[PDB]
This record gives sequence, C-alpha cells and structure tokens, in this order.
Amino acid sequence: RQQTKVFKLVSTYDKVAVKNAIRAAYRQVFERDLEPYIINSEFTALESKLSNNEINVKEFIEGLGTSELYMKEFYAPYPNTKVIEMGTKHFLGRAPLNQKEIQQYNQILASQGLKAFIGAMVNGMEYLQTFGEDTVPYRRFPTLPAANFPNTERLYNKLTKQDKELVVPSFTPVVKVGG
Amino acid sequence: MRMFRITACVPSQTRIRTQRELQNTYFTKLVPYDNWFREQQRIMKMGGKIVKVELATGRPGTNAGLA
Amino acid sequence: MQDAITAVINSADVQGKYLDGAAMDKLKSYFASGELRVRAASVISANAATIVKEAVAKSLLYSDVTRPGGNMYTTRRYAACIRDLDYYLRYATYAMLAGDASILDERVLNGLKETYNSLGVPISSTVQAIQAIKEVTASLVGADAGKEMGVYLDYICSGLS
Amino acid sequence: MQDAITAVINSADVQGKYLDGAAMDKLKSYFASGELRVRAASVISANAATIVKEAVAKSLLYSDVTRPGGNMYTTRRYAACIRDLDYYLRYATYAMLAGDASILDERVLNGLKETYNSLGVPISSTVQAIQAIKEVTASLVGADAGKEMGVYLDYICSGLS
Amino acid sequence: MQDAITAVINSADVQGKYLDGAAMDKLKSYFASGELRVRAASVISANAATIVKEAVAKSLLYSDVTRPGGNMYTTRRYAACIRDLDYYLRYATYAMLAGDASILDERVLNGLKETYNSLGVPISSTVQAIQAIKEVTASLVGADAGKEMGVYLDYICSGLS
Amino acid sequence: SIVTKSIVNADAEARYLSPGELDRIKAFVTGGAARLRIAETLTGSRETIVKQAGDRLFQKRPDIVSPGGNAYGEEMTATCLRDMDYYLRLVTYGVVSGDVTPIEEIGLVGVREMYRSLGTPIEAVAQSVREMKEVASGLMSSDDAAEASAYFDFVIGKMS
Amino acid sequence: SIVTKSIVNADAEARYLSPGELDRIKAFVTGGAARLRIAETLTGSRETIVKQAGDRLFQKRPDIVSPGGNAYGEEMTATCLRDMDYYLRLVTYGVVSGDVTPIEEIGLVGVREMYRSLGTPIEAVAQSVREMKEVASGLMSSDDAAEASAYFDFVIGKMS
Amino acid sequence: SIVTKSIVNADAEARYLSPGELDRIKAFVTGGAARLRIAETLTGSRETIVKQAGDRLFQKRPDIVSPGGNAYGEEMTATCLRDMDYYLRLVTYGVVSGDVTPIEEIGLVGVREMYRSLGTPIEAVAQSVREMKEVASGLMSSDDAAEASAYFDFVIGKMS
Amino acid sequence: AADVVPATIARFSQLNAEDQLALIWFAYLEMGKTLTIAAPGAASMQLAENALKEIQAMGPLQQTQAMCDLANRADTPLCRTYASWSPNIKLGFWYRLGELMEQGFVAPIPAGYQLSANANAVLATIQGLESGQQITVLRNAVVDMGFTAGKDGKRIAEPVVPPRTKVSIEGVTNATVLNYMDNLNANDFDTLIELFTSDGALQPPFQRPIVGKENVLRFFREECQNLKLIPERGVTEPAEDGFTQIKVTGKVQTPWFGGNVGMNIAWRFLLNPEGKIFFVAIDLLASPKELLNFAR
Amino acid sequence: KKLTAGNPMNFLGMARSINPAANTIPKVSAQNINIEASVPRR
Amino acid sequence: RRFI
Ligand SMILES: *[C@H](C)[C@H]1/C(=C/c2[nH]c(/C=C3N=C(/C=C4\NC(=O)C(CC)=C4C)C(C)=C\3CCC(=O)O)c(CCC(=O)O)c2C)NC(=O)[C@@H]1C
Ligand SMILES: *[C@H](C)[C@H]1/C(=C/c2[nH]c(/C=C3N=C(/C=C4\NC(=O)C(CC)=C4C)C(C)=C\3CCC(=O)O)c(CCC(=O)O)c2C)NC(=O)[C@@H]1C
Ligand SMILES: *[C@H](C)[C@H]1/C(=C/c2[nH]c(/C=C3N=C(/C=C4\NC(=O)C(CC)=C4C)C(C)=C\3CCC(=O)O)c(CCC(=O)O)c2C)NC(=O)[C@@H]1C
Ligand SMILES: *[C@H](C)[C@H]1/C(=C/c2[nH]c(/C=C3N=C(/C=C4\NC(=O)C(CC)=C4C)C(C)=C\3CCC(=O)O)c(CCC(=O)O)c2C)NC(=O)[C@@H]1C
Ligand SMILES: *[C@H](C)[C@H]1/C(=C/c2[nH]c(/C=C3N=C(/C=C4\NC(=O)C(CC)=C4C)C(C)=C\3CCC(=O)O)c(CCC(=O)O)c2C)NC(=O)[C@@H]1C
Ligand SMILES: *[C@H](C)[C@H]1/C(=C/c2[nH]c(/C=C3N=C(/C=C4\NC(=O)C(CC)=C4C)C(C)=C\3CCC(=O)O)c(CCC(=O)O)c2C)NC(=O)[C@@H]1C
Ligand SMILES: *[C@H](C)[C@H]1/C(=C/c2[nH]c(/C=C3N=C(/C=C4\NC(=O)C(CC)=C4C)C(C)=C\3CCC(=O)O)c(CCC(=O)O)c2C)NC(=O)[C@@H]1C
Ligand SMILES: CC1=C(/C=C/C(C)=C/C=C/C(C)=C/C=C/C=C(C)/C=C/C=C(C)/C=C/C2=C(C)C(=O)CCC2(C)C)C(C)(C)CCC1=O
Repeated sequence: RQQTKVFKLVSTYDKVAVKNAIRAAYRQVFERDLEPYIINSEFTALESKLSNNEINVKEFIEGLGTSELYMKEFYAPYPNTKVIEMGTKHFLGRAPLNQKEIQQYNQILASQGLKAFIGAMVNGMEYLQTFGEDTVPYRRFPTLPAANFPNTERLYNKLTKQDKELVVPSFTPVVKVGG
Repeated sequence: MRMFRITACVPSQTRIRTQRELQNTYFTKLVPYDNWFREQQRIMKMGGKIVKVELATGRPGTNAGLA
Repeated sequence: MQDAITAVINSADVQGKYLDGAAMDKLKSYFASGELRVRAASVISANAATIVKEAVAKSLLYSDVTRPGGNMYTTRRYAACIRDLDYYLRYATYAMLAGDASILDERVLNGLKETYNSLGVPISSTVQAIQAIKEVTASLVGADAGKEMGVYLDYICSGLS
Repeated sequence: MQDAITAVINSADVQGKYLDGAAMDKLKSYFASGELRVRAASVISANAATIVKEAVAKSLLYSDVTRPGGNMYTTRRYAACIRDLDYYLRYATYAMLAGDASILDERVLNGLKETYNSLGVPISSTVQAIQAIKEVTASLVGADAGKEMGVYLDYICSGLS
Repeated sequence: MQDAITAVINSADVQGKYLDGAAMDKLKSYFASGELRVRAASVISANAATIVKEAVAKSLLYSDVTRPGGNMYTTRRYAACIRDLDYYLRYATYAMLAGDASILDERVLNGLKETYNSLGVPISSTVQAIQAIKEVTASLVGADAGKEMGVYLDYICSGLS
Repeated sequence: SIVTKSIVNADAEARYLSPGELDRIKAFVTGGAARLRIAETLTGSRETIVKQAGDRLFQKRPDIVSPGGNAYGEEMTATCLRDMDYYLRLVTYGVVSGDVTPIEEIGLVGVREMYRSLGTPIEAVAQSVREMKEVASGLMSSDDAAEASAYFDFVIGKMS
Repeated sequence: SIVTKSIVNADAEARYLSPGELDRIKAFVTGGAARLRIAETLTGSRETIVKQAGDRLFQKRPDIVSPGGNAYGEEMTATCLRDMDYYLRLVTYGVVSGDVTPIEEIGLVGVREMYRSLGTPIEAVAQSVREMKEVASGLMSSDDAAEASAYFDFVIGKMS
Repeated sequence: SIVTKSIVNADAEARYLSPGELDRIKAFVTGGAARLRIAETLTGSRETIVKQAGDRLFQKRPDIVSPGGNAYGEEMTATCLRDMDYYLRLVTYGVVSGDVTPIEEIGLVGVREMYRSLGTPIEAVAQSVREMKEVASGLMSSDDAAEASAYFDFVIGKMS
Repeated sequence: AADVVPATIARFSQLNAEDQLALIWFAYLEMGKTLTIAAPGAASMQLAENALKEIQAMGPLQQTQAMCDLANRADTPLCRTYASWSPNIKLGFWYRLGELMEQGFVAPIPAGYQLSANANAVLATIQGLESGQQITVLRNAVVDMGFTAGKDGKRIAEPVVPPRTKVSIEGVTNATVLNYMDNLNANDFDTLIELFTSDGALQPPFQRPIVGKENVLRFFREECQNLKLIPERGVTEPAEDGFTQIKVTGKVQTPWFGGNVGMNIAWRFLLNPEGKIFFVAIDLLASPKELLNFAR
Repeated sequence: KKLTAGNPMNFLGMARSINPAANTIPKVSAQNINIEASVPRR
Repeated sequence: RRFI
C-alpha cells in the first residue's frame, strides 16, 4: 500500500514521463507488458493523442478497455460474471462493491456488450473522484464497505491466468426480497 | 465516429491539493459522441464549467454513416 | 447548486453580515411556499412521461422537424430529443422545489447551447417544445404552481437564447 | 438490509398476503419502541468518541497489543483500531434503531473474519473491546436501552467468534 | 464515416426517398469499381512497409530534414515521422476502398494541421513525403488504381496545407 | 421503510443519523396507528378496489380486452386483476412503512423488462393502478387519501 | 455498408483488411446487380407490400385498430402504414449496402424509446414487418427472397 | 439546506424526489419558524456572546494574549474577537438552513492551513467556539440551545 | 374518389356554432349504437381533470355558458386551457361532459331540443362511416374549439336560452312540508329557513343532526345548490307532546352526497304543535347503487 | 391443490363477474387508405 | 391464452 508509485501525468512536455505513464497504463489494465502477446501495437494512435494532449489519461485508459486486445484478454476467456470483477480490478482498482453493482454491470454486458461496461466504470463518479482525469488507475486498499478489502486482496494476490475461478460470483443475500 | 472537442474548467471544492493540478483543472479533450451527454453531466456535477464545445469529427445532420 | 435559503445566506455572507429583517422575510416567504412546491413536485413526477408525451405531440410531431430532413427524424434522434425534454422537465422541477435557478445554470445551461449549435439541433424548435411543456404542466399543477414552473422552464428557454 | 417494519412486510410478501391483525401488532410493538430507540441513538452519537475511548482504556491499553511488535502498535494501527471500534458502535446503533441485525450480517460481518485473519488482527482482543463498548454504552443509555444495544453489539461479537 | 454506398443511402434518407434510378447508377458505378479497389488494397497491404521505406529514402533521408536541426533529427522524431506516413498510406487505402474521403476527415485530419503547426512539423517536407508515397504506390498497383489512391493521398496533403 | 432509508442515507456518509432524520423517524413511529388504519382500510376493501378499478380499466381501454389484446379472455383477464391485486398490496406495504423501497424492490425494478417480455402494454398497467387510486380514494377521508395517493402516484409514475 | 464495417473492424486493429474482409467485399461488389434487383422489386411494389401487410396485421391484431388501440382511426391507421413504408425503405437500404448498419442508425436505435413515448405496441410493429416479409417473399425468386428476408428478420429481431 | 441535499441525492440517480424526501422537505419548511427564532436570538446577542466568550477564553488561555501570543496586543486580540464573530455568523447560517454546509464551505475547508500559516493555535480557536457555545446556550431555552448546539459542535469538531 | 372523412369534416366546419354543439351532443347519444364507443384510457385525461372539476363546480347557467364558449371560440381561460390539449384529450373531455350531462352533474341541453335539419344530415353521414372514420371526423369536429391566438373566429355565437310549480304529495297535505319542498326545489333558502325554529335541527344524509337555525341556514347555502328533491308519497300523524311526525318519501333527480339521479329519498318531518319545524331527518335509501360507501 | 395467493385462479370469478366487453370486429381496410393524405399534419 |  505504501511501496508503490502513482503515475499522475502532470505534463506532456516530458515525453519520457508520458511514455512511462503509457506503459504503466498497459501494465495496470492488461496486468503486464503487451509485447509477448501482440504482433504489432494497435495503440500507437492512442499514444499519439495522449502525448499530444488531445485526450487525457482517462480517455487513454478507456481506449485500452475498449480495444480488441482487451476483449481478447479479459472478455472472451471468461464469463460475464468474471468479466465484471476483472473490470473493476483493472479500472477501479477494487473488487465489485455489492450485488447492486454486479447487477448493474451484468445488465450492461447482457445488452450492450463489453465496450459499454468499460465506459460505465471509467466515466463514473467514483473513478473521477479516485483517479481523476490525469492518473493511471492503481490497486486500492478500501476499508469500506464490508468484504471489499478481502475481495480486492484476493483479486490482486493472484497472478494473471493463475486460475479460472470467480473471486466474487455474487454476494449471498441476507434478506431475500420476495422469498 | 463523431467526436466533440470540449474545453472545461473544473475547480477543487473539498480539498486544497498540493501537487500540480492545472492539467486536470483547465483542459481541452476529445470525447466520443456517445460519451458526451454522460461526460457533460459528470463535469457539471463536479462543479465544472464547460467553456467550449465543438463537433471536432463528423457532420451535423447525418442519418446514415456515423461509423 | 443553491436553493432559496442558501441564496439568501450567500447574499449576506458576501457582505459578511448577519441575517437582517429583510433576509428573514425572504426566508419566511420561501418557508410558506414550501407545501405548494412539494405538492407540484409530486404531481410532476407522477405525470412526467405523460407531460413530455403530450408536449411533443403538441409541438413537434407531424411537422418538418419529425419528417425526413428534420432534426428529429430517425428513431435515434427522436429518442435523443425525448431524453432532452425529459431532463428539462426534471431539472425545472428541481429549480421549482429549490426556489432558485442556480441548478439550471450549472446542470442544464453549462455547455448545452454550444453542444446544440455543434450538432445542428434547432433551438427554435427546442424552445417551442419546452414552452409546450410549460403549457402541459400548468394544466396539471394549477396556476400558482404552474406559473412557478413556467418561470424556470422560461429560464431554460432564454438560456438557449 | 431489513428493519423491524420490513421484516413484517417481507414475511407477508413471501406468502403474497396483505398485512393482517397479527402483523399490525408487530408493527405497533416496534412503533411503541421508537421513542426509546431514537433517544438512545442520539445519546450514543453525541458520545461515540468518548464511548470508544473508555472502552479502549479498560480493554486494550497497557497490554501486549500496544507494546512494540503488537497489532495495535504503531500510530497507523492504533488509529485503525479506533476507527474499527467506531464502525462497530455506529453500525450497532443502526441495528438498534432498525430493530434488526440483518444490517450487521450484510455491512459489518461479510468477510470480516477473513479480513482480520489475513491481517493478524487479534479476534479475541477486538471481541473484548466490543464487550467493553457494550458495558460503557449501557451505563450511558440505561439498562433497557443498554440491553437493546447489547443485543446488536453481542451479535457482532458472535459473528467474529 | 460514409463509404460510397452509405453516401447514396444517406442522401436518399434525408429526402425519405427509396433508391431511385440515379441512386442505383452510383451504386452500379461503385460495384463495378469494387474489383479494382480490393485488388489494389491487397497489393498495398502486402507492400506497405516497402512503400513507405522508398518514399522516405527518396524524399527525406540524407537531407537537412534528417540532419541535426532538421525536424526528423533525433530517433524520437524519426519514428514519429515514419509512424505518420504509415498512417497516411493505410488510411488512404481505407478511403480508396470505401470510395469516399470522409474517413480521412474523421480519423486523420482531426487537429492535424494545428498539431503540425504548433510542433513545427514542416508541411512542405511532409507533402513531399506523401507525394513520394503516391509515386511508389502507383508503380506497384498500376496506373488506374494509383490514380484513385492518389486522390486520397492528395486529400491528406490538402488538409495539411 | 423510513428507518432503513435514513440508515442507508447515513451509512452512505459514514455518519450517525442526523437530528432531522431522527425527528422524522420519531414522528413516523408516533403517527404509526394512523397509517396502519389506512392500510387496514385498503386491505379490507381490496376485493372491491380491484374489481371496480378493473371494471373501469376495461371500459377505459377496451382494446386490451378485445381479440389480440393482452388481457383478452376471462383467464387473461383474471391475471390482469391478479396483477392489480399485486400492486394494491404493495401500496399498503408502502403506506405502513413510510417509504417506497418495499414497493420498488418487489414490483418496479425490471418491470419494463417483465411486461415487454409478456407483451403487456405497460401504460395500461399505469392506468389500472390509476383506477385503483380513485376507487381507494373514494373509500376514505381526504387526508387519508392523500397519504395513500403518494404511494399510488409513485407506482403510476414509475410504470408510466 | 459491408465496406465501412470491414474498414472499422480493420482500423480497430490498426491494420489492413485481412483476406476475408477483402473476399467478402469482392464477393459483395460482384453481386451488386442481384442486390440492386431485390431493392428494385421491393421499391416497385412498396405500395402493394405495405397495404397487403397492413391488412394481415389487422387480422392478427384487430385490437390496435379498435377503440383504445394505438392505430385506431383513419389518420392513425395511415400513420401506422406510413411506418410500415419507413421500415420497408430501410430494408432496401440494408439489402444494397450488404449491412444492417443503415437500418440501425435510422430506424432501430432508440426505436423502443420512441414507441414507448407514443404508446405504440412495438411487438405489433414487429408483426407488421413479419407480414411485409411474407408479402414481399412472394414477389421474388426464392434466392432473391432468402437475401431479402435476412434484412427483414433483423428488423423483426430488433423489435422483438 | 436539506432541499439541496435532497435534490443532489435525487439528481445522482436521475430521478424525481421520492415521497419520503418530499415529506422531509415539508417538515423542514414547517419548522422554519423555530429555526428563525434561534438565529434571531444569536444575532441579537452576538456582541455579548463574543465579548463574554473572549473573556472566558483568555482566562483559560492567557498565553495567547501574552507577549509572543498570536492574539497579543489590542490590535491582535480585536482581530481574534472578529474571527469569533465570523464563526458565530456562520453558526447562524447553519441554523436557518438546518445544515452545516454553509459553515463547512465558508469557514471549515482549509481552516487548519490558514491558521497554521498565521501562527494561530487552532486548539485555542476550537476553545473559543466552545466558549461562545456556553454563553449562547444560556440565552435560549433548552430545546433551542440543543438545536443550535449541533452547529457549534460542528465547528469545534472540525477544529478538533 | 370518395375521400369521405375529410369531406365530412368540411361539412361540420360549415355548421353554425349552435349546430356544431348540438350535433356532437346527439352524436354522444348514438355512441355505442351507431357511433363508436369511447376509450378514455387512450387519452391523457389527467390533463383535463382540473378543468372538469371547475365545470362541475359551476352553476348550471355557467356550465352551459362554458360549453357555448368552447363552441364559440370565446377567449376564456377554460377555452385557452382547452386549446392546449391534444385531439384525443379534447374528445375525451367532451365525452366526460356528455357522461356528466346524462348523470345530471352538468346542466342539460334545452328541454325538448331538436337537432336542426342540416346538423341531422351531417350526423347521418357520420353514422354510415366505419368506426375508424367516425372517430377521425369526431376528433376534427372538436379539435378547433376553444380559443387559439391566431386565425380563428365564428360568424354567430349561440347563447344559452335565458331559462316553478307546487309539488304534489300522496297522502300528505300539510302546508309546512309543502312550503319546504317547493322552497327547497326553488333554492330559496332565505325563505326555507323561516320554517325552522331558532332552536331547530336538521339531519343530513350520512351525518349527525345539526342543531341551530344559523347552522341549518348555512347548510342550505352550501350543500343544496340547484338540488331537486321530489316527494311522491307520505303520511302524517301526531307523535308526542303535540308534535306532528310526517314521513314523506320520494326520489332525488340530482346527485347529492354520492347519490344518483334516480335514487329514492325519505324525509321525517318533526314540527311544532303550533307551526314550524323543530327537527327533520333526510336519508337517501341504499339500493344496488352503493357508490356513496366509504371505508373505515 | 389448494389455491395460493398470486394464483390467477383466485380472480377468475372477479373476471367473469366483470365480464368485460370486447370491441367489435374492426372493418378497417388498408387498401382503401391514402397514406399520404391521411397522415396528420400539424 | 389460457393459464390452466
Ligand atoms: C514525417 C513525414 C514528417 C514529420 C512528422 C512528425 N510528426 C510528429 C508528431 C505528431 N504527428 C501526429 C499525427 C497523428 N497522430 C495520430 O494519431 C494520427 C491519426 C491516425 C496522426 C496523423 C501527432 C498527433 C503528433 C504529436 C504527438 C506524437 O508525438 O505522436 C513529430 C514529432 C514532433 C515532436 O517534436 O513531438 C514529427 C517529427 N516530421 C518531419 O520533419 C517530416 C516532414
Ligand atoms: C431463469 C431460467 C431462472 C432464474 C434466474 C435468475 N438469475 C439471477 C441472477 C443472475 N444470473 C446470472 C447469470 C449469468 N451471468 C453470466 O455471466 C452468465 C453466462 C452467460 C450467466 C448465465 C448472474 C451473474 C446473476 C446475478 C446478477 C443479476 O441478477 O443480474 C436471478 C436473480 C437472483 C437474485 O435474487 O438476485 C434470477 C431470478 N431464476 C429462476 O427462478 C429461474 C429458474
Ligand atoms: C493568492 C495569491 C491569490 C488567490 C488564489 C487562489 N487560487 C485558487 C485556485 C487555483 N489556483 C490554481 C493554480 C495553480 N495550480 C497548479 O497546479 C499550479 C501550477 C504549479 C498553479 C499556479 C489552480 C489550478 C486553482 C484551481 C484548482 C485548485 O484550487 O486546485 C483559488 C480558489 C478559487 C476558487 O474560487 O475555488 C484562490 C483563492 N486568490 C486571491 O484573491 C489571491 C490574490
Ligand atoms: C403500425 C405498424 C404501428 C403503429 C404506428 C404508429 N406510429 C405513429 C407515430 C409515429 N411513428 C414514428 C416513427 C418513425 N419516425 C422516424 O423517423 C422513424 C425512422 C424512419 C420511425 C420508425 C413517428 C416519428 C411518429 C410520430 C408522428 C410523426 O410523424 O411526427 C402512430 C401515431 C401515434 C399518435 O398517437 O400520433 C402510429 C399509429 N401503431 C400501431 O398500433 C402499430 C403496431
Ligand atoms: C428535442 C426537443 C430537440 C432535439 C434534440 C436533440 N439533442 C441531441 C443531442 C444532444 N442533446 C444533448 C443535451 C444535453 N446535455 C446536457 O448535459 C443537458 C442537460 C441535462 C442537455 C439537455 C447532448 C449533450 C447531445 C449530444 C450527445 C447525445 O445526444 O448523447 C440530438 C441528437 C443530434 C444528433 O446528431 O444525433 C437531438 C435530436 N432535436 C430536435 O430537433 C428537437 C427540437
Ligand atoms: C508526553 C510528551 C505526552 C503524554 C504522553 C502519554 N501517552 C500516553 C499513552 C499512550 N501513548 C501511546 C503512544 C504510542 N504508541 C505507538 O505505537 C506510538 C509510536 C511507536 C506511540 C507514540 C500509546 C499507544 C498510549 C496508550 C497506553 C499504552 O501504551 O498502552 C499517556 C497515558 C494516557 C492515559 O490516560 O493512559 C500519556 C501521559 N501525555 C502528555 O500530556 C504529554 C504531552
Ligand atoms: C552502424 C553501426 C550500423 C548501420 C548504420 C546505418 N545507419 C543508416 C541510416 C541512418 N541512421 C540514422 C540515424 C540517426 N539519426 C538521428 O537523428 C539519430 C540520433 C542522433 C540517429 C541515431 C538515420 C536518420 C539514417 C537515415 C539516413 C540519413 O541520415 O539520411 C544507414 C543507411 C541505411 C540505408 O540503407 O540507407 C546505415 C548503414 N548499419 C549497419 O549495418 C550497422 C550495424
Ligand atoms: C375511442 C377513442 C376515444 C374516442 C372517444 C369519443 C368518440 C368521444 C366522443 C364523445 C362525444 C361525441 C362527445 C360529445 C359531447 C357533447 C356535448 C357534451 C354537448 C353538449 C351540448 C350543449 C351543452 C349545448 C346545448 C345547447 C344550448 C345550450 C342551446 O342554447 C341551444 C343549442 C344547444 C342544444 C346546442 C378517445 C378520444 C377517448 C381516445 C382514443 C380512442 O381510441
């Protein structure tokens, strides 16, 4: 929680910093450097826009989530339930909060697909309050609400492709409305 | 796709930040058409002032061929 | 956003003075109108979809706006127009409840005029649709509340020019 | 989350039944207890910081947990421990007002054991602290309200054990 | 972006008309050209790396552009210039396949001239490099297919200039 | 419920319930018997509220009970009155709770999906609830009707 | 069109059209004449197709043109038929372009919202297109019908 | 006030105010008369409230008005009384609006940074507000003082 | 080239204000027999609910004037409110008035009125149309009524006509009751009160007895406006202390306390041995009409 | 089986007692409608 | 449509 770096792109004059922010963005969203699973880079124009200050880090981050590469890595191999928790991990830094959030993103996936889901997370108020427009998302250590810390911990203590299991398949309800 | 180029000045309300913040305070950015309504609402709720909006990409009045 | 109370507070605070008799009167007047505003707000929320349905049928349907070549032609743009009106009515209701148009400046008239001019949305037709919303609401909430809702719907109309 | 009232409603809903006389008796019992719950809640909120301070003093301080190498040692961990005790008291107050513990199962206990066991937080020591909070708040709000708050603080402790 | 086909469809929809005789003649024209477009695209695709390499070699290398004080000097600038040329050829191919230049406006020229002027990217040298891509491409796809490609590479040049 | 609603509002801000919230709760518990009487009234006259309102609906919307209508035939007509019974019962839940969440969580979240899947014209459902609001209102004093109307209007405003 | 769709798919990967994207463009352009024929047969008998389709719809849904129905009354039946001609016109757009994008951009994005506001039962609008597909299928050879039906059915599916 | 808080909460969900929120607003405007009474009391007694509070504070904190103290000398001690008057005026704003928001936005965001820059012992500012609370609570009934206490306490709490 | 629907609408526009208004009323009567039924649920009639309350609250004279204003396009707030409504709402609004006219809540067309020669022919044309064509013509007949600021105007206004016997009772001939019933049906409260003692008391339907001349006087001014009560039969006897106890029954041809135009009523007159009334009881007799029933 | 709440059988008697009247068979004809001239103009 |  302390021994980390937060990539906050405060200027675009330093191209080395811009490139460092970009490569951190790839590592955050895709969980590692892209070279061993791309042929050629499909993000070059996106990097050009960020580097030219035409977009912000938030737009770059969403551009990564709506890319074909992201779809291949973290949508096609897994069911929509697991897509949700990997989504919040990569873009919000945490496991899903509650069943309402799982419901909310399950409807988006069921009706509009992957790009709508990414757009919902990154454009939400929580994202802007936490990471804002200029900061690459990063792992969080939420205290509240209940179970968010241990669920986020289980998500971030696994290596990529470590297993094919759901950390948060759904929150067991305490009171079944209607049952 | 159609895209807006928007300028906005978003102030700080509940904190006195010490890092440099100009980049996230007064900025100009490209927003996909399908995100502008939501994005405009978000900036407005954060107290932001939308100072300029332009249709950077696309044409007004298109019925077919939005990409 | 600021309601009628916070507006009176801000007027005194900018001058660094306590709330004097005139400011207390304004607070009293707002308090006394509270029941009427909450009544009108309850009526609008119950009929909000109906209000927009009938305002559109009265001001936009079966006209050049909705025929091919009109900005409201295509289901895509028709729905986009219906959404805008739906947001106008709800925000005019907030403004009426709060007794102050600041929420309209901040959450309606903040970049909206420039977005409309970029996309070619006709302001004239938008203002007429809003005016039709004002007519439809007055038939539902009465005259005293309908006049108040008209004040804030008019604020939006003139905000768009 | 479910309070005393929605517990009545839910029990009727799952059977698809309107509320009958017996169900209205349960709602009346809770309405009669409303004044006691509200008064206790306001006293606890106005004394929350002091309730925890005294609970910590008599249950945690000057022990292994506060000496170097201890879980409460370091200012961050001490501060986190006070914050956790603030949470338990605040959610017990929610539960006491609601007259229903379901909020504790949902917003407190869900994943709590896993959290503490992974961090090395001493479960017995936190249970002793909450029990100290139960004793302290009882001497503030009285036996009847103290025993009502005791149910929901004891509910948390039984969740952790 | 509208290809040639959608340009006709959109032109009819704004009128609310079915595809009339003239509209089908435009579609026929494009359907007849389609074989030439696809073949030329498949040739450019297989030789895009080569096409850019000779374009630069003939146009920019061993000149003051690549020498110290030139705008291609430094490996970062050289890579950026090469990247831009790769974009210009691939998008010209897109526009050539589609039969319309709208894709160039939406995905190439958006802010390009202002970017180049602010950064001091020499327009005249950039135009020569695109002309060089034109001449090399024409020698690979034949005269006629190189005439279409040249229209879209000329479109990019007009946007910059 | 009013208690749950204020608790979730307070928890969302990580704070104890405010004096304003605690005063609203105190008033609600102290006016409890008056609300339960309204709920008792609705419950006891549920047969006539649904029947009369259902009779009015089909007069107002004869198409729904014509060939090709969603409620055509006695059996489909029965399910429509059942649905009206569902929504009346929910209104009584809202009355005694002083909050709409029991109504929302049981019968308004996803209602558009449910009725579009069934082919039911949802706005006619809004009309059926509207009809129940008049019949119910005419069985009680104006002040009691106003308290129940708020919850009728919430259902109407959501489906419509 | 099929061309724009291919280009968008390729530009999403910052790469040139793959062999398959090129094959289908080549196949589509060679087939341009057959698509233009179907578009012409549909355009020629549009008046016949809609009016025959409308009568079949009414025999399926007599409620919509009876008191209380959305299309009740001469002017409303005429508007309903007007809408059937809209969606026939868009089906010809789909056929020639080889893509359902023109159909979505003009007449299926937000259609559910538009008809909600107007009170039209959208499933009956789906049935109307199901009728036009049947009537149109009889005016063309089986193969001209198989390609035309695909774009009708896309409208049917999107309106459920 | 609770009006803005309700609207802001309603606008986050792009919804109308629910019946419960409207009822809370109605109760708030009814209690407006009592809120105004308290604020008038504090405003009318402001000069005596600050003067006595200052005397009480200085006896408890002679260091601040001693040589080297931030408020040392007539000019500095008068400025310190002015700050106490500022926060009394803010507490009046909180009273009439029924919420601490005007207090937070005018006088508690960044308050530590400002006073630390001026060399003002923040705990002595917190003590002054405690003194004003004591004096003020003696000029009004138990209920009115309890009402006003929340705003006095809020200032103290944010100054710890 | 039939084009019946617009041609029929053209003929309606030519009828004078009176004929247009008379026509739609007689069209209302045919509804369900030769004309189409109404489906008010297909209109957003909540928009017209407030305007329909104002008309109901009007006096009989004002109500008819209100509807004449609609047909004459006079500039009144009701006509302005009317003009802002949608076509379906307008037609549904007129439908409600026709329903109330039959229910007696709103004043009727002049007694024994006859549809004019031209209007009857236009009606018959409508009668021969299909259902869908009928509603379209009906929609357009009323679409233009009320007041619209622009191109509008009618050649001739159609004012309402400017406009009391003794009531017979079977078995009862007491003058005190006779003056009351005639005075009541005449809305002459200034005279009807003089049949009640200064310490008299009245018992309205579904109410407790009200004791007091001024109270009973006020009640008449409030809940008995334009109210017609017909006694048909009764009986008179002395009961106690010389007081005479008459029980005359009948029917009420006007809505009253949830009653209908055809509800039977009863009076129990209790008047002094030497004259005027000390007490009276009025009780609407329940029957398959149970629309006046509350709950608890 | 004994009927339970929510079962529409519980409301069949109410449905039969209401006995709602269906609309008459419509006689509208698509072939006789001039679409262009009949669509409303506002 | 039958539910039986
Ligand atoms: C090469 C023929 C000439 C040249 C090029 C050059 N360009 C830049 C910088 C940028 N070029 C672009 C252009 C695009 N970005 C995109 O995403 C697309 C759309 C697909 C285009 C056309 C942009 C945005 C920039 C700025 C951001 C970036 O670096 O990517 C440079 C670098 C300038 C600098 O110092 O930063 C250069 C060198 N320069 C020449 O001299 C040639 C004539
Ligand atoms: C219908 C035949 C039965 C039924 C269904 C039911 N499901 C849920 C909730 C969820 N269903 C899913 C399912 C999936 N997510 C995926 O990614 C995949 C792969 C395509 C599947 C199948 C999920 C994740 C949820 C939770 C989120 C959500 O509700 O959107 C419910 C709701 C349960 C509740 O109380 O919340 C229901 C009712 N229920 C029956 O009774 C039928 C037999
Ligand atoms: C002080 C001498 C004067 C003064 C200052 C004042 N500034 C603000 C707000 C902002 N100030 C900045 C400036 C910077 N941010 C940076 O990152 C840097 C670059 C290193 C600079 C120079 C910004 C961006 C803001 C807005 C965002 C923020 O505050 O984080 C205010 C508040 C404005 C308001 O109304 O909110 C004030 C008061 N004001 C005076 O009157 C002095 C003369
Ligand atoms: C007929 C099968 C169904 C039906 C139709 C119906 N529609 C309307 C009114 C409108 N329909 C549209 C539709 C479109 N406009 C567009 O631009 C597009 C894409 C090309 C579409 C699909 C519109 C805009 C209207 C509003 C009127 C206007 O033209 O401005 C009506 C009339 C509703 C009313 O009350 O006015 C009807 C009857 N109704 C049915 O019941 C059938 C299932
Ligand atoms: C309807 C009365 C008229 C009309 C509307 C129309 N608007 C758009 C597009 C947009 N409208 C907005 C509006 C807002 N953004 C805000 O933040 C607020 C405050 C709540 C408002 C009202 C925006 C942002 C857009 C663009 C983004 C989006 O639509 O999602 C369109 C679509 C235009 C197009 O080319 O697609 C239309 C049709 N058009 C008319 O003709 C009516 C008079
Ligand atoms: C001395 C300058 C001031 C002072 C000190 C004081 N402290 C306590 C009690 C405790 N102090 C601590 C401190 C720490 N624990 C940590 O982990 C760290 C960092 C390593 C620190 C600094 C703790 C935990 C306690 C609680 C007792 C315990 O150790 O178990 C007291 C006693 C308070 C009481 O009532 O018990 C005192 C007196 N007091 C002053 O007034 C000086 C300004
Ligand atoms: C020698 C160790 C290897 C080698 C070299 C080689 N280089 C070129 C051509 C170019 N090299 C550069 C390099 C730079 N330009 C810059 O601005 C910077 C930063 C200071 C660098 C490093 C450039 C721009 C060129 C282009 C030619 C030109 O300058 O005009 C060649 C020629 C390639 C050709 O075919 O023309 C060669 C041979 N080649 C080897 O095999 C060695 C390993
Ligand atoms: C099916 C369907 C519907 C359609 C519903 C329909 C078809 C509704 C149609 C309802 C109709 C036909 C209403 C006509 C009412 C006429 C009145 C009240 C005239 C009063 C005249 C007076 C007072 C004049 C008196 C006079 C006086 C005073 C004189 O002095 C002398 C002259 C005169 C006698 C004139 C809806 C629209 C609801 C929704 C859609 C839908 O599907």
